Amino acid sequence: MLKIIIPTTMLLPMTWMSKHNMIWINATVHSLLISLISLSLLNQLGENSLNFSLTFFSDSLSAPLLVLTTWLLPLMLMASQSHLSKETTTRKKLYITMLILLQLFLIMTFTATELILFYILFEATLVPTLIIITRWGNQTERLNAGLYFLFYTLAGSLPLLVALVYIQNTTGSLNFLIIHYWSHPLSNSWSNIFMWLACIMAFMVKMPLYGLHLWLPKAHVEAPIAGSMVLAAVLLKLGGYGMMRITTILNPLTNYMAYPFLMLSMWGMIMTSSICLRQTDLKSLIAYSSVSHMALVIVAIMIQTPWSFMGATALMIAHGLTSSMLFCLANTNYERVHSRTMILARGLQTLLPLMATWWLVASLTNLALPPSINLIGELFIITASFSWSNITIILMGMNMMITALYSLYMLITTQRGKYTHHINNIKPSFTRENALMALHILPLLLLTLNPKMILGPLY
Amino acid sequence: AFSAPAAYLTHQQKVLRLYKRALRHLESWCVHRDKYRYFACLMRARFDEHKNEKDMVKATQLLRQAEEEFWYGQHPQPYIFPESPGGTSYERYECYKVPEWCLDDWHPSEKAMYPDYFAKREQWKRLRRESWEREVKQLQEETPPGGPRTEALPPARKEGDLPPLWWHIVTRPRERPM
Amino acid sequence: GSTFVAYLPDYRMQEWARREAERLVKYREANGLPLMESNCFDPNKIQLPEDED
Amino acid sequence: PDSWDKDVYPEPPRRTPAPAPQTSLPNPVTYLTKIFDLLVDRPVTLAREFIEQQHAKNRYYYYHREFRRVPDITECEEKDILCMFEAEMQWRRDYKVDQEIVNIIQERLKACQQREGESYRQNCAKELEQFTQVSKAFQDRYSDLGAHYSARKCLAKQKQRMLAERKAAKEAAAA
Amino acid sequence: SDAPPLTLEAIKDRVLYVLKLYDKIDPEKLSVNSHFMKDLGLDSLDQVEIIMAMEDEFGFEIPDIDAEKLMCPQEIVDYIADKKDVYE
Amino acid sequence: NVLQIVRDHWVHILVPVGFVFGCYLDRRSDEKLTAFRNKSLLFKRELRPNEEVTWK
Amino acid sequence: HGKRLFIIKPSGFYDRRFLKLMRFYILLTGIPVAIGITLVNVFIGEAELADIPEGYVPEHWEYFKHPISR
Ligand SMILES: CCCCCCCCCCCCCCCCC[C@@H](O)O[C@H](CO[C@H](O)CCCCCCCCCCCCCCC)COP(=O)(O)OCC[N+](C)(C)C
Ligand SMILES: CCCCCCCCCCCCCCCCC[C@@H](O)O[C@H](CO[C@H](O)CCCCCCCCCCCCCCC)COP(=O)(O)OCC[N+](C)(C)C
Ligand SMILES: CCCCCCCC/C=C/CCCCCCCC(=O)OC[C@H](COP(=O)(O)OCCN)OC(=O)CCCCCCC/C=C/CCCCCCCC
Ligand SMILES: CCCCCCCCCCCC(=O)SCCNC(=O)CCNC(=O)[C@H](O)C(C)(C)COP(=O)(O)O
Repeated sequence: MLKIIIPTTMLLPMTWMSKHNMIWINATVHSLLISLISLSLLNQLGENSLNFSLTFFSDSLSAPLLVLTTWLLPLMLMASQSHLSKETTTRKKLYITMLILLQLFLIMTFTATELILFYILFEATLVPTLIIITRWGNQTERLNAGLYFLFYTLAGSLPLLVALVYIQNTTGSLNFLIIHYWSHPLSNSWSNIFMWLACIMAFMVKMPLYGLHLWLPKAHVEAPIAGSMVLAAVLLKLGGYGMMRITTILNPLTNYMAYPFLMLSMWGMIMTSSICLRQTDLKSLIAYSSVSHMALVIVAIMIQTPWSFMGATALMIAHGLTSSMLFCLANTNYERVHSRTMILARGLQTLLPLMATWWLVASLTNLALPPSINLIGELFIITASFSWSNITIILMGMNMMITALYSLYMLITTQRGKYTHHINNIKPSFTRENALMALHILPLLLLTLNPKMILGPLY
Repeated sequence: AFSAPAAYLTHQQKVLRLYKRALRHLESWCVHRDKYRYFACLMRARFDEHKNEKDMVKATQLLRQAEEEFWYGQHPQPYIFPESPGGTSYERYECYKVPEWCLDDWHPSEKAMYPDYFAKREQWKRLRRESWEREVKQLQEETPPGGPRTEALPPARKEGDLPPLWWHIVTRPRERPM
Repeated sequence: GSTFVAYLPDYRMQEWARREAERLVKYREANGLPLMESNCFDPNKIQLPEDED
Repeated sequence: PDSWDKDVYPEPPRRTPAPAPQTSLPNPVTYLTKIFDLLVDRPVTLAREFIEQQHAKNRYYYYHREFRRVPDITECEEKDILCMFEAEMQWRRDYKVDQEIVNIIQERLKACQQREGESYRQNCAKELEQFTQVSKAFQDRYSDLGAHYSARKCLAKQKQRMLAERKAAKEAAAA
Repeated sequence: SDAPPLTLEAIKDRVLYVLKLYDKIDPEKLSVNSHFMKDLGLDSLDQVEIIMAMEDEFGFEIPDIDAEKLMCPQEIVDYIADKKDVYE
Repeated sequence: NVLQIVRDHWVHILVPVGFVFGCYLDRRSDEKLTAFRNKSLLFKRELRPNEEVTWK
Repeated sequence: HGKRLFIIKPSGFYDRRFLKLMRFYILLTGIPVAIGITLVNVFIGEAELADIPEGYVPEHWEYFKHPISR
């Protein structure tokens, strides 16, 4: 596993010893090369796992997430290259350093044979994101957004550390392999109920759950484009990965325990999809769509059936790519308009046709159009929920309809109609932005040819 | 659409507008030309009966009462011209209406084609730059103190002057650009 | 990378499983055995606890 | 074709009728299929022969992997991790094999339903009963394990089922 | 479409045609610049009927605000030319 | 020009050196988990006439 | 008729340039890959299943069918 980690570490001296006008070129090239290196991990077995050593292992749940995390960095660099133009070399190098550290923490988090190491890296990812949000942020509310993002996470995760150390004191090991082979039932007891809550709520807050989703609109709206990309694409999937990893110890307690969460998510997807209909902001709308998708992923994980797990993995990957693309499009609009409100700049299809095509493709893939992997996860989760209960479909049905609505709403408000007469600084779209959208969208349509590559270990 | 609106509508403006709406809706009701002509003349004759009435209160009583009758028999699906705000081709060609300043963003290889057009455009830009600087002062001196009362603009009064705020009225894209 | 992912070797053992099932069914049909058994493990090597209730 | 075994995927002899032209009018189907043969089948056939002689000029073989039998979870100590690992791997392989078996039976059923056409309800009762039996067997072994399934959970399910069966048999005998 | 590019001459010709088929006006007395209220002694209702005829002749309808302040055939032609973007 | 483009392009070599070093470290860490080599019940095999270890 | 009027439209030069560049690079790498795959399939590929000889143990990459996979 070090064949990926060591180049990521070497990214830092290379960036800091780079010539003042060659940081972006060097960083993008080596990030793409590291991504290519990460592709080797995809060739998984139907057997246990790819246990490299005592510290790191690979799994077909971990491999797609690792590949996506590696692939995201060149896109984030290309997106950040624009608005950091009037900035000193030292601070640009610091920004690139923070992105590299975030990638390194995520890579070590996703392998993480041991749960305490997983927790340490899972919370280590918090510092670079907080600094990126609160330092290179435009508005004055970035401080409040950073405070919300930090404290929601820590309030959720502090009981998790106590639960983990207690579990190691009783069982004797926190290793994933040992835990899976030596799993024993949890008696329905008050202490076991609170242990379940402590083990689950930390990953529930980061999805986030409908009750605890407030930090996310603030963090997404106030963060720069790279911050929004990394939050929507990878950082939200940490909770799902943690739940899928930790749920094994929880049974048979999960069935009784799951109802409050199942109801919250099934109603919160409807609530957030409906909130998307009445929004005056692109970034907030994308954030609420992300909340709805992750609520569906929560439902899938809580049902805890094979089809549920495959659907959850596919939906996580597809949502990461789609939400990153949507945030990139919104940022391209914002860098021209400087308002970040949908109703101001209108009729952009007439002025920017190719960018309108990119908008259409992104909205279609957010809409879960078949045979895209978005709908693959959608349908697997829906079928698993129907087997769980024949009434869930009704809610699911509403969700699908509402989703389509706001997606096309976002496509119609900004691209169709008549262009605002006063705005005249809408310059032709650059090659960099078109390349960014192409690199976002091509992997989805390539992955729909090989869905099993992202369907997880239960395939 | 071109002229500025008024602070209100007089009684005669209201009766003329009611006459227009009623005649259009009767034409919608009467598909054939002879039937429409007969009923339109009958309606015109009925309308002219109260023409010399002088009582303002009576005048208010007239037309408003007619408006209720018009609303009752208003032909729920009236005829609308295709390009009218209710027509089937109201905004068909708004997607083809590209602003003029977009030409300022063309690549030089594109501006190599159509050189005479861009030369004339440069002359237009020079004229606009001079005329706007004149127009700012002209409108500042001609506007009434405390702000304008009616959104109508004065014409040019000197020899070399141009109409104030003319650039975006003269440079409309077209009705049917493509 | 797409070409590499497309031509990844069968470490998931799908054709291996297909051939194993083919040979297994070929043998079972001939013997007259009833396909797949209900019990995943042989009952003779499972020692149940006697109730005596 | 020799590429696949005829016994694993049985097929009827496929009797077909003879052309019986009741009229002297030349039908378009025969002339159309002859011109199709001449314009399509021959060039494809010659291309295939060239590719086949190209393949024969270079020849190599690959061998199906064989696996030994390892003691299962019932011959494993309560905390001895090595044998539990081996038994879990063996159980997962057997689970994959059973999935492929059910796939083969479903393929047989679909092929029968399409092949016998309109009388599929009568002429595919054998395949329907075969699939019912294999589905009954498969469902008993793995239906309620869910995610994080394991050999121990399957063994516990089998034990619960077999105690239920033993109690039912004892009660029926002692009824 | 296949619509001929109508010009100012065609517009004015059709305007005067419609006005001459208006029997309330004797054709030999009207002119291009002839007023409606005073030069022809026409009622305001007659003017709005003229607007009706124009709208039914050119296939488009003029807004009431602009229509109610059109008193000459020449200015009507100018307005309709501005609406249709007529070159010559 | 050699000895001049090096002072500006030396940084490029670092990522590949890290990759080869990580591969070497992965093999070296692998070398410490050989306690069960050619001892698994599923793969007990008799060594070839010129073979010392089943895998390296 | 010589009534050719000027059509005002946004500059499509950059979009066409980006599309041409993307096509050029994608083809630049895919055409050699496609040619190589076709040559491998026609000349070398499609190994056929055999039986393991007695006393011989196969290597790990000899259990696959496609030459590129091996
Ligand atoms: C705010 C946004 C969302 C945040 C997250 C919300 C999700 C967390 C909520 C936790 C779900 C329920 C917790 C405990 C459930 C236990 C089952 C119970 O409800 O049912 C009965 C329990 O009866 C009563 O519920 C007893 C508990 C009553 C006291 C709990 C407070 C009720 C409302 C408080 C909600 C506030 C939550 C947030 C706190 C900050 C069953 O009776 P009994 O057989 O006897 O007990 C069985 C359990 N045994 C076997 C261990 C003994
Ligand atoms: C512009 C207008 C169109 C012009 C072009 C016209 C031509 C259109 C053709 C393009 C698509 C049309 C469909 C044709 C499909 C044929 C190719 C297909 O069959 O190959 C697929 C192969 O595709 C790959 O499987 C999927 C692509 C891999 C995706 C990985 C992403 C790339 C890495 C980049 C970073 C990742 C970011 C996201 C993180 C997860 C499926 O292969 P498979 O049936 O299985 O078996 C292959 C043969 N075997 C048995 C020998 C193995
Ligand atoms: C919103 C999250 C959901 C919150 C639901 C409940 C909220 C109200 C609780 C407030 C905090 C209560 C603190 C005290 C709880 C005591 C629980 C307890 O001690 O059980 C420990 C139990 C058994 O104790 P022993 O004595 O060792 O067993 C021997 C005899 N059987 O052992 C454990 O499992 C340790 C695990 C730590 C328990 C976690 C305590 C905190 C509450 C759980 C997390 C839920 C809140 C999460 C906050 C959400 C913010 C994002
Ligand atoms: C098919 C749908 C049915 C619709 C129902 C419609 C009902 C029609 C009956 C309404 C009866 C009336 O006349 S409504 C009675 C309103 N009061 C007056 O008319 C008093 C003074 N009239 C004016 O001032 C006019 O402008 C005039 C002098 C006519 C011209 O003016 P010009 O000289 O400035 O052109």
